[PDB]
Amino acid sequence: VENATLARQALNRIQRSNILQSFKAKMLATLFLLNRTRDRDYVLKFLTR
Amino acid sequence: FFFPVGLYLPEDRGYTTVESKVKLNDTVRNALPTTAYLLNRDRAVQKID
Amino acid sequence: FFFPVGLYLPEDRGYTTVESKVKLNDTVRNALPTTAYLLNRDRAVQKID
Amino acid sequence: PILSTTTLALMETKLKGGAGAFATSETHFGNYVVGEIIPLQQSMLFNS
Amino acid sequence: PILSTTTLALMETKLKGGAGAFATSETHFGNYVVGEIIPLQQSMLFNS
Amino acid sequence: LTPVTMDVNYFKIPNNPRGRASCMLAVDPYDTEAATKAIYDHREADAQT
Repeated sequence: VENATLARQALNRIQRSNILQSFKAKMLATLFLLNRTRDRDYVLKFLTR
Repeated sequence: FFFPVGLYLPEDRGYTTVESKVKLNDTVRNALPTTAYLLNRDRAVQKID
Repeated sequence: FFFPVGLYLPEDRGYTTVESKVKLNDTVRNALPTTAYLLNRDRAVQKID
Repeated sequence: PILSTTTLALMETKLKGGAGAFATSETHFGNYVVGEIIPLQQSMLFNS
Repeated sequence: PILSTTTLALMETKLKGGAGAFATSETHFGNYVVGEIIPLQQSMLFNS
Repeated sequence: LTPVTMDVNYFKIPNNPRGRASCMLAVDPYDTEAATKAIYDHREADAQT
């Protein structure tokens, strides 16, 4: 959703690399968030997004 | 961005400001730094020489 | 503004109040100062000799 | 300038340090660090 | 008086200090810093 | 290339890697001789260092 607007052809290599970097960052960030963080703003923003 | 590598600070005006926090063993290989350390896109250390 | 340079504190009354924070290597250039450092318009270090 | 260091020790101290440590410019005998002036490395990482 | 030092070591000690660290004077065996009585350096730059 | 004993404090601030600032908002307009003197005349002091 945060990189759907720039790719307008077949995925150029740099875009795929960006996808992979975001994959690794978001995967490490998201694992078990409810057990990890318990403040209202983060949970509400996560569910809304 | 720019960054220096291989510099040599003056010895007669030598000084330390982290003595309580870090310590290095006595070896000239440490005394005259021939390499530099920098940060990758992800927070990982890179080693240029 | 006024600021001093080249001053000699008495040795027979010497003292330190920053020993846990900073440590200067043994060299007479550090022991007897002949330089002063001041700030420019921008918060950067300048040297007077 | 970008966060650079001439020995692994100071780099490890920078990693162990909390938020806001990257702006510091500590030095040693013949080893030193140059801290980033814009806090780019902390601000960029947060948004993945 | 204006913030001045006889050795870069105490200057680097001052640069890492928190808010208002410039005001306090410090001395060593044969080196010293004199703090600026007016907090001009913090106040002026604080405006951005 | 850069000499071994370069003053490292030059690198701790936003600066020009050439070692001598050449920002053209400082020079007088259309004074080509003044601008080239600012850039290349090493018998007159640089700005900001």
